[PDB]
Amino acid sequence: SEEEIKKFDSRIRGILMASGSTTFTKVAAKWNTSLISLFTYFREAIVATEPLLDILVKGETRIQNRVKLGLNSKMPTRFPPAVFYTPKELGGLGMISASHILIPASDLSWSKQTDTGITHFRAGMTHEDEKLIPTIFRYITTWE
Amino acid sequence: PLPTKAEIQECTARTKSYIQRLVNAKLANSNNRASSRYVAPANLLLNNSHHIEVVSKQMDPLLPRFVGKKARKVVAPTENDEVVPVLHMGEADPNEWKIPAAVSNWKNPNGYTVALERRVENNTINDGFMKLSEALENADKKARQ
Amino acid sequence: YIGNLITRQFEGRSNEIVKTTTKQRLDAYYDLELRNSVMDDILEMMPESIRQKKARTILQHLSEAWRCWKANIPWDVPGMPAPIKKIIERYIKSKADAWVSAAHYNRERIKRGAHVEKTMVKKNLGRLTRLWIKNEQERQRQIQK
Amino acid sequence: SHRPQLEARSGAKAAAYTPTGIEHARLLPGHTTLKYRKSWRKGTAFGRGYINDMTKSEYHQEFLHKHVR
Amino acid sequence: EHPYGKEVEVLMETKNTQSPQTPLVEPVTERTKLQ
Amino acid sequence: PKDSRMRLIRQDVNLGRAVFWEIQSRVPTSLTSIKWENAFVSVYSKNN
Amino acid sequence: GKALNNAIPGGPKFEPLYPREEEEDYNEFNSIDRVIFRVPIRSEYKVAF
Amino acid sequence: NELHPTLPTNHNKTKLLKSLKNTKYFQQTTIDWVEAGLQLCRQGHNMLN
Amino acid sequence: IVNRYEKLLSQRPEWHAPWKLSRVINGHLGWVRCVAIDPVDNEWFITGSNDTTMKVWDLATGKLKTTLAGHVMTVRDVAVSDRHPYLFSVSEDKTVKCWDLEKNQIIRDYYGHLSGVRTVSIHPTLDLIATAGRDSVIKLWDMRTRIPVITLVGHKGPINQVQCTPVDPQVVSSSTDATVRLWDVVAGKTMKVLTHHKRSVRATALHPKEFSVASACTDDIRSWGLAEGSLLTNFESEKTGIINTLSINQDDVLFAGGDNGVLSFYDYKSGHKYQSLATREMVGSLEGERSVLCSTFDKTGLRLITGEADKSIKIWKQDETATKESEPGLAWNPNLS
RNA sequence: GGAGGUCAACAUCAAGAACUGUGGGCCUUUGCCUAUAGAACUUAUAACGAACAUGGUUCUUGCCUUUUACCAGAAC
Repeated sequence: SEEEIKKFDSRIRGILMASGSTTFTKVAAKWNTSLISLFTYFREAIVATEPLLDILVKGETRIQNRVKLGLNSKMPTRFPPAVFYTPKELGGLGMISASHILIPASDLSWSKQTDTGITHFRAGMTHEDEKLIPTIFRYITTWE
Repeated sequence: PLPTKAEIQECTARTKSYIQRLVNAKLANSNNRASSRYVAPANLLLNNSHHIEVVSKQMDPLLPRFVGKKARKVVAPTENDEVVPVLHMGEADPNEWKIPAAVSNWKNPNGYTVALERRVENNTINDGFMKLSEALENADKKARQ
Repeated sequence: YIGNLITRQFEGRSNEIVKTTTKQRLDAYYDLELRNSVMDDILEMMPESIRQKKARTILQHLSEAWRCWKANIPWDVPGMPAPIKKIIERYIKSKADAWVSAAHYNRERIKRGAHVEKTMVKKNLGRLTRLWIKNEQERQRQIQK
Repeated sequence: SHRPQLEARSGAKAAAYTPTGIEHARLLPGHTTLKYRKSWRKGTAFGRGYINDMTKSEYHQEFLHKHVR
Repeated sequence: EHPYGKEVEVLMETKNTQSPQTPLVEPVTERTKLQ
Repeated sequence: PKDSRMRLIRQDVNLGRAVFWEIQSRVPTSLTSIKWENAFVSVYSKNN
Repeated sequence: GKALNNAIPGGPKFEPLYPREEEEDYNEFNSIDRVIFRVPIRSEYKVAF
Repeated sequence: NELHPTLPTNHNKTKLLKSLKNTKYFQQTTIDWVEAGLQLCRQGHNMLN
Repeated sequence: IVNRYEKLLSQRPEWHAPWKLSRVINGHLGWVRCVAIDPVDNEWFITGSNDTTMKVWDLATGKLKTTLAGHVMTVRDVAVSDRHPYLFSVSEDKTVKCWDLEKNQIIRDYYGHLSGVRTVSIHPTLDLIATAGRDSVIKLWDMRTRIPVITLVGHKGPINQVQCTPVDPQVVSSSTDATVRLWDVVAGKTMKVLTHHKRSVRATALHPKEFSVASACTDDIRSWGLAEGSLLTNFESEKTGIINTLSINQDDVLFAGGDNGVLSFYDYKSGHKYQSLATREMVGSLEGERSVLCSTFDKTGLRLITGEADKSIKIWKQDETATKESEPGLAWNPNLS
């Protein structure tokens, strides 16, 4: 439901605003702790909901953007996804990324009527060279 | 009488001209070389005795224009000759208009100390209560019986 | 750009330089003109001349009245001319609605999350909680009367 | 030294001064041109505006009934 | 209301008639351009 | 979406309101307050 | 292409220019029940006529 | 560039150089480009210093 | 001197008609601090306000045409051109902003006051705005090039109110140091002072015919003739003040708004005060919030528009029954001022 | 007298699809009707430049601790 959507986005707005300069791994660790709570409570449902996936992509981009400006840069070439996703041990932030995906985009007009079913995807986040990244939702068994 | 016609078209004239001289100055002062687009022998000295001509000298456009201009600060004598007689037209009133002295729980800007009481209902209940508690009471004792 | 830099290297910076109201320095201004515009009225209810000390001290009554209004203190000054007290209540109502009105407007700027600054958030939580409590105590009192 | 002002600055004090000649931006020419005008249902136990103010308004009490919650 | 009572139209106003863009003063082009 | 949703048909619309209204009654406004705005109501019949 | 917020496939993309399309009544006129889907209506039509 | 003209300024007609080359203080000649490149480096430099 | 008093028991002035309350328009969220009405079509107010909007109302119906927002702090004043299709409004954030009506947008920002600006007026034949406020000087803005051509130096205090007129004395202004100057522009200096009033001079107006100017004061409302800077009359007014405003008319009615919440109408010629009115304050208001912060008369002379600290406009109508039938007011016993 | 100039000054260049002069008749100078003469330059997938930059103000967004500096659409 939309209430709990805007709560989620409320939260992430909260990490961002509420951190004076919190270093990095603290930020990321807050990210994980939040998101995991969400994907963990609503397991199945998140599949269906467009705007939530939208918010995921945004939010996560926004956090990485934090660590980035933490230096000075948005430049994408400086921060290949290794930097953000290698586990703490190897010296990365270890943030657990389920932004990526590809996001079902089908023809809004009718999707205000029929439920037209997925015909297309819109690239959620990106890379430069790609590889891919595994996403949480796939490691959590669904409620049913 | 409100003042005619070929009067207001005079005062209007001599003013409007005077303003155009002002504006045209201040445009042709400054440094937009392109604000200027928006717009005499003059000495008989002594009796003119020697005649004269008054010739502006073209600058060197690089050098500052207005060699003497600057931003300084002056104070002026407000000097006048004439006076302006100001000509206008404590018993019951000081009752009314006496104002106490401020003593504020919050600020104490000098540190002053003050007798506390400068720092520091009538109605009863509504019988809504009386009825409430006694009704609860009655139903109560009915029930217990 | 450079044209300026060099007229300032010759002719010095300007002394007056007014400035403008703006985002940051707003309230101070709003305040400042409010106070001035009490001091007219209260200077003209007084019979004659007596001003300076009477004035300042009456403004101290202003602030004290406001910060009472916030804390919801009923604020009765022991003895003081009725009309004056009228004026203070009039204004402080005005400032009150400036405040509450801005509290709504901003909250509904945050709920969208559209470029509200940092402190603006924390502040606006202040203005809210205050307002919420006032509603509270009201609701109780009327639950008495 | 924080003091409530008692005054304001006469424009005249300014007026005596000599100019500068700095050029602002907002003074650059714009709009050079003027314009002139010409059965079951019985079972249960229960048997058959604008107020000049704010905090007493109906809106405001809705609002505070949402947000501060 | 009765505060004034009878002659007095007490009318509270919000929104707009004359939607914002609408010119509030008519412009004047004397000639009729058909082009 | 419109299809998946509940369609508005005078009969069912008026079941919804009907029921809700009945239950508006059963509790006095002294304890609580139950506003339409808060409720939602869903019906199941031939059309929906 | 701009003014309608469309994109010729090889074309330059721009901003909406009339951004609020999202306001809509729930209104029967152009509904699905009452329309025939026979040929899809690609963009280039919408830019062509 | 094509959707939004500018529509230039009759009266621009008073160029800088025309105004400048009219005075006592400027003079005119010819000279190899590269050279004038260099003179402009000396110039620009002495100014900023 | 008794001569003077015998004469005043003769002329026995000019019967005028009562007034009453036709309409109340709410809709602002602050105090309502100025009103100004079309010099042409009389279809519309424009109303200053303390929430910094400026709403344009419709004269006949009372509906709301539009809102012109676009100021940060409260708007003190408005004026509408005759010749030009413009609207200058001025506020306390120190800014005098032209408007243009045809599009309903701002156009030119005049600039340079040191501090808040309480009054504008629009000279009739020259294309000049005049403005002034707490700085204590009156600037004369040229309109198209935005330069403040001339600055009238002057009083020793905030300037409450400025008026423009076509011949000499061109600009006339009154100021909390209790004068009223009569200005000669080009000369650049004062042509005359009228010192009588006793404390701040808070309002003025120009007789739309007679070529003279009513100057209020706190509690005593004089008139003055221009050209000479005479005295002319002295309106019989006990202390009803504080006078926020005056409005003269085409029929020689005079209006004066009190802050005690009392409308006080006069004859102009005389001084005779022929009606008073408590202005029913409002629904939930606070007795202090009955007051009157502005006034003006439409172009016909028959309708009155005022704002009031209780966030509302009221429009007053001139009741036609009148004549003498049982009209008469307070009945003319001129007293020793 | 002819040709030229990386010479100068003074005019004019965006509109009822559109310029100017003159004669005759009417209202009473404007203006209207009619007659007549000449019309460089610029225009119909519309325009002085088969080219293409910046700034201001006012709004909507995007960066998002704040101001310069900015993101991309619109109006003037």
